[PDB]
Amino acid sequence: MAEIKHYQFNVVMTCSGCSGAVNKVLTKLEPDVSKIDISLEKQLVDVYTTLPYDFILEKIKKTGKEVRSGKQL
Amino acid sequence: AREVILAVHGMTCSACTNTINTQLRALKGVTKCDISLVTNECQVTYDNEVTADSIKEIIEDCGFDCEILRDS
Ligand SMILES: [Cu+]
Repeated sequence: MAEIKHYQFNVVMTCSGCSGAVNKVLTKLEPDVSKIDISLEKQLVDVYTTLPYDFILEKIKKTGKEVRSGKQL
Repeated sequence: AREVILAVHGMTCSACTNTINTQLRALKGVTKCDISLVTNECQVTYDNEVTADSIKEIIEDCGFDCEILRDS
């Protein structure tokens, strides 16, 4: 318990107001998320955390944007 | 129906906004969902089975900032 895992999601994103919404949702999780980094051109989001993977998929699903892929590294 | 209206300060462009209406009009009590793009007002109309406090956590989990402008 408490070992950091790495996750990467490819997500459909039009605006800088889309990545700025994703950043605002994920900011709530920094007490257990150690890095958040978004690449709009690559259409992807990088996460490093001890939180469970399906809880991030479900916070993305509440953000409401469509997901091209999700994986662990 | 009752009604609620909220200041959604992240509303600026068009393509972000329908992610609100698409989700809210899928909820089994929502009757209508309007928005205003310069004044950042979002104006939702609904029957029963949810609170303005629950709505604030949904719309803040949409990645906005909202404060409840009126419960009417
Ligand atoms: Cu947008």
